[PDB]
Amino acid sequence: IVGGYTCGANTVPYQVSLNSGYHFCGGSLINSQWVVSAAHCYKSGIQVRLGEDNINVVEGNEQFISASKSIVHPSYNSNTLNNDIMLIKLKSAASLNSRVASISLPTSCASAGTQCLISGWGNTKSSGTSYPDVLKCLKAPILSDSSCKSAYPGQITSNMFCAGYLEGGKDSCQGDSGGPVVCSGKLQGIVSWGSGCAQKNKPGVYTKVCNYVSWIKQTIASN
Ligand SMILES: N[C@H]1CC[C@H](O)CC1
Ligand SMILES: [Ca+2]
Repeated sequence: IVGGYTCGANTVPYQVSLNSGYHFCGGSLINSQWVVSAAHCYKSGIQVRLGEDNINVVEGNEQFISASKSIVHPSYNSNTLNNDIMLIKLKSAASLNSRVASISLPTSCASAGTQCLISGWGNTKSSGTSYPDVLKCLKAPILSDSSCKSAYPGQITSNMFCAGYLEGGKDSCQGDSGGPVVCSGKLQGIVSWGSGCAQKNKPGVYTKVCNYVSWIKQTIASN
């Protein structure tokens, strides 16, 4: 997260870190056994880390649970990043509490102008490289489809939305991939892609989660 703030320990209780020897992606806990992340975060050997603040220190509220199964969206295209969504099932159910909690799926799509919370352990610099170890947060509005398409000609599908600031300076970045965009207590987005981070007229692009609720529910119900 570039131009954000320190969230505070366990204040984003649905935020997970995906770990394969190291943090490589964010995710969102949507029930005791399932995490939603980005399809481009797919790899084998995933351990889901819940209750994290400092990802380099065991602080006492963590639950480390290995993934039993990953399900990338059937229509995910890695070139265009269309349908950039995946589900990860935990080998055992997480113990839910105030610091480890699921986030609600949307019942309807959020509109341009809606304020959201974006979070993650990604790069905090737009030019250099500095990785924080505590969770960073950014409050950011959803942008109009028209401004999103104008920022990224030929690249924005019906399964994507822009959020952030056209002036630059505040954005998600490398390492935030797969993490949450939550608006009014609903998971509306997944950190997906962008051109650099926090660059003028290049806001972050996010997977439009409301399009996938039926797929998520049915997949969970049979897996
Ligand atoms: N704003 C996006 C966040 C994820 C990334 O890998 C590229 C920039
Ligand atoms: Ca920790």
